[PDB]
Amino acid sequence: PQITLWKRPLVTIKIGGQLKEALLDTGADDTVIEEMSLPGRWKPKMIGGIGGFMKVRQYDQIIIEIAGHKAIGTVLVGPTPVNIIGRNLLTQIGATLNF
Amino acid sequence: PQITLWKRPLVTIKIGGQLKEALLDTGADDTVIEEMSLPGRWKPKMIGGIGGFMKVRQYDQIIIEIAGHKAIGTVLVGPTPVNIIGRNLLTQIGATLNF
Ligand SMILES: COc1ccc(S(=O)(=O)N(CC(C)C)C[C@@H](O)[C@H](Cc2ccccc2)NC(=O)O[C@H]2CO[C@H]3O[C@@H]4OCC[C@@H]4[C@H]32)cc1
Ligand SMILES: [Cl-]
Ligand SMILES: [Cl-]
Ligand SMILES: [Cl-]
Ligand SMILES: [Cl-]
Ligand SMILES: [Cl-]
Ligand code: NA
Repeated sequence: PQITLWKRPLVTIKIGGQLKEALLDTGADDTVIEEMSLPGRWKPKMIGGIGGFMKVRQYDQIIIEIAGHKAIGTVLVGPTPVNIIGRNLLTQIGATLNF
Repeated sequence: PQITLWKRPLVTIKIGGQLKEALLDTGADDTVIEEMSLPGRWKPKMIGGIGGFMKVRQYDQIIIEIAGHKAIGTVLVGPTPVNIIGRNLLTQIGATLNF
């Protein structure tokens, strides 16, 4: 698809068997999802943002569908105000910016 | 152009007679620029994201040149860790997300 930006670029994702809404966010290096349970071990990460920093849980090699496209990669979990699909997974679904 | 997302999608902008580097950011409703003077009236605003909120000055009807493409809109000025071109101006240069 070709997604214009008059509204927020929200899509459905599927992660841990669950459907969620998320933003497709070219200004995000990484993918950040609201508190949820994921399998396996996690590693610490601090991320930056507008407002300051946030600690998250880093889970690697997580299966995630984004707008019907399959990705497998790193998901940061924490108390984010919005679920964000960052460049680590936007590249896996073949997304580009065009003008 | 077509801009891939392997790296941050940074472009040169011209604002207030100054050249700056800025991130093309589909996850940002608003354009947010590091502290600078702009002409005309402003009003305070609070904007929110990964780490809470940041206070900014809202300037309306500001012309910008984004990678060669002129647009006009609202610009928020404050201590942003990164200069960000948000959807309010991305729409005006015809930017879309494609996959
Ligand atoms: C109303 O209008 C607004 C309101 C909010 C924002 S925002 O900057 O808070 N943001 C909203 C989004 C969280 C829903 C836009 C994002 O694209 C920011 C834009 C952003 C970039 C850098 C710093 C501050 C903000 N990215 C961001 O927070 O990314 C996080 C996740 O990945 C990491 O990559 C980034 O680069 C490393 C740190 C951040 C980390 C912008 C305009
Ligand atoms: Cl980015
Ligand atoms: Cl990844
Ligand atoms: Cl957005
Ligand atoms: Cl505007
Ligand atoms: Cl359009
Ligand atoms: Na003005």
